[PDB]
Formats: sequence, structure tokens, C-alpha cells
Amino acid sequence: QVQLQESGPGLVKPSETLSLTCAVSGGSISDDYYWSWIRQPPGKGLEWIGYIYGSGGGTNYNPSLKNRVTISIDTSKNQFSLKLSSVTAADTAVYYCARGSYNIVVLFGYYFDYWGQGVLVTVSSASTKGPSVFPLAPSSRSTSESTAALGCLVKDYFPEPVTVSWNSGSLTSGVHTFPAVLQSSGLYSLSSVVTVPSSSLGTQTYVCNVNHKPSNTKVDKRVEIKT
Amino acid sequence: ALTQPPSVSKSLGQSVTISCTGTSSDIGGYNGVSWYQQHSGTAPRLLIYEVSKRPSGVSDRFSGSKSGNTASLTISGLQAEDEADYYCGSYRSGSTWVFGGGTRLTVLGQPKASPTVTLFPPSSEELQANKATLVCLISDFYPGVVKVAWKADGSAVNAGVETTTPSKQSNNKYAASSYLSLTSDQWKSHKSYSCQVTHEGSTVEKTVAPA
Ligand SMILES: [Cl-]
Repeated sequence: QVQLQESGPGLVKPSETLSLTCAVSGGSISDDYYWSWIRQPPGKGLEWIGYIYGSGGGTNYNPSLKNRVTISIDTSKNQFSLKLSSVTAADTAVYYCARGSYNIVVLFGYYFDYWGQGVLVTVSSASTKGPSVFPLAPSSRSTSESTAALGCLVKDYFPEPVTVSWNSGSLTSGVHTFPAVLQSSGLYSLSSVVTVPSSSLGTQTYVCNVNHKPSNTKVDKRVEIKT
Repeated sequence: ALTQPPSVSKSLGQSVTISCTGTSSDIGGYNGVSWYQQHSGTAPRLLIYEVSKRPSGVSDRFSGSKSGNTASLTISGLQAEDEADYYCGSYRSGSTWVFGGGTRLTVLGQPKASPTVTLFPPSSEELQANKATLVCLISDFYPGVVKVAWKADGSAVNAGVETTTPSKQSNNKYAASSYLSLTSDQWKSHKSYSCQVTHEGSTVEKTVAPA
């Protein structure tokens, strides 16, 4: 099945160039589609950036950005890409790739049936910082009988995002990862908690797997009772 | 661009119609308007294309129409799950594309729910770095509004607090968190700290101590 998968740096310095790529699977980039980019500045609406046409490579861009935008295809790799030059804080947004599908353009136009997952790009002169991860030792009082809550605190990272799993993704039931808080320092923090059987404590190991791709850092933090 | 109302609000089980006013060069130039649903933090999802067509897997509760240069999305039998931003969009003459500004849908009438409050003390290791973060995790409440007050030995703490805006959980209730950032010296100089969460006139207070 058709899938669009986005990748690219989530941190760009002002006046530098933003680059993203959209890897297509389940179909050919050479087919009759308008391979498109769309963005969404924080708390604002969707904004069209432009497209490249799969069968010929013709492009068209939003005139608000036509000066700064380049959209390209790499037929090997089955991908298309976005380059946005001379960025400013106004370009901070979630960027989406999407497939524009059509029948007869002059009668019905086209529409976006498949979408990439979206990549947040932050335009900032602040530098990348990896998180410090701290265990939150089990606490039984706020959970059901025979269970306890334990977690890990992911402190002081930049930029977003961080993802958390437990026991390498083998533990999924009862997991709750909370949205990040933004500190006055400009750094983010979040917490992830999981509710586990009180019986299992001491015998079963619990490890939170914290991934911060923007700093190419992963931390696997074991969580145990305090001593 | 394409003009949508910033918000609409209706109650559970009701219908709602969202308008999208464009021009004869887009909505009125083609049978080509499409509609997208976007939940916070996820990609837009196609609901309607070619004015009124639904992709397979989209609920028949969604329908679309147009009259002149205005398109309309109607959602029947409103559920909590339908709360989202809704966008219209269309091809426009001259080989371009335009989105509407988006409409945020609020669905009222959902049941009240009190928050669960989970409060963790600082870890040994953070303390060795002369820092102490108290973590107050607030979950399963509705509506998505809470007030958090931190206390040290019962007296109000105002400095060093950061509290998130509530966000929907998969079960359509809300979650938020509050952090109190202290020094280790501050942590060790009080008998206790408390996170007090107030919601709909009721308060849950949890306490932790250096022990
Ligand atoms: Cl607790």
C-alpha cells in the first residue's frame, strides 16, 4: 500500500536552507501524480508550497515562496524533496508531503489522498541539546489495587521531538507518554509513565527507551525502587 | 483564500455544517473541492473529494455539497471523536492550490471526569546535580481545564512552575502535566511539597517528601 515517509533535519539556522525528503513506497514516483509539499506554521492553517509532476518533472510553487522554493525528484530512491532557502522564524512549521491525485484537471482539479507523517522544522540559532533521563521510581498510591506507576523524566532537550518506548516496545499496555513542557530556558521536558503489576516489581526489569533523533541520542534508563 | 468560520460548536448527536467560501476560479470553477480532518499532532486526513465523494473507510456521517462559490461539509451524529480542525481545499485556475483557513469543531455534552493525579519526587541522580524536579502528571479529566497550585510546607510556591495546556488522550479525556523546578537545597529544606489540582470546584492534593 502507498506510504509517504518524510525525513530531514528538524533544526535549521536562520538564513540557511531547509531540506526535506519524502520517500514513496507502494507506487512509482514516475507516475501521474502531483507530488506536493504543504506546511503548517504553529497555530495556523495549512499552506500550499508547491508540487512537482511525476511524469515530466514540471513544477509550480506558491508565489509567496516561488523565490525560495525548489522541489525535485530522485527516481532512484523513489523520492521527492523540498529545499527552502534563506529561512527565517516565519518558516518554522510542520511540513507535509502529499500525493495529488487527479482524473481530469480542467473539470475536477485534484486532491491529496496520501500524506506524509509531517516533520516539525524549527528555525532557530539555538544549538541541539540531548536530554538527561531520570527514573521515576514506582508509586502505588494513585493506581488500581495490585498495580504501581513508574516512569522516566526526559529533561532539557532541544529541539522537539522525543519518543519513548518501554522494554524495547515489548511493553505497551498502560503506557502514557505526556506532551512536552517548554521551559523559559528554551529547552523541553516530558515524562512517560507506565502502570505495572505490583507483583512484578523487583523481578521484572523496566527500562524506558528514550529517542532524541535530533541529537542522535538514545537513552535506555532502568527504573527501580529507591534506596 | 478560501474562507471558513474559525470555529463551530454543537452537542453530541447533533449535525453541524461547515462552510467554505471561495471564488469562481476554484470552488465555482471546478467540481474539485476536497475536505480534510486534522487531529492535533497528526497529518490531515482526506474526508471528501470532488465536492461530495467519500473515500472508502470514511464514515457516511461525512457529506459534502456546494452552491455557487461556497462549499459545505456536513457531519451528522456528532461524537467526541469528531473534534478536530477541518479544512477545505481546491485547485485554482493557473495551476495552483488553495486551502481554507480551517474550522475548529467543539463537540459539547460530553461527561465530566475528575483528574487522576500522580506526583513523583526527584530522583537520587538529579539531586546529585544539585537540581530537583517534581513531576505532577494529571490525567483522565473532562473538560480540558485544570488549575494547579504548588505548595511547600503548605505555603504557596509561585517561582519555578511550568504547566502544560491540556491535550486529548486516545480515550477523549484530557491530560496535562506540571513541573516544579527546584535546587536540591530547596528540596531538602522543606518537610514536604504538594501538587494541588483543582477541576470543577474539587481539588486533589498529592504530597511528596525528601524522606
Ligand atoms: Cl502518585
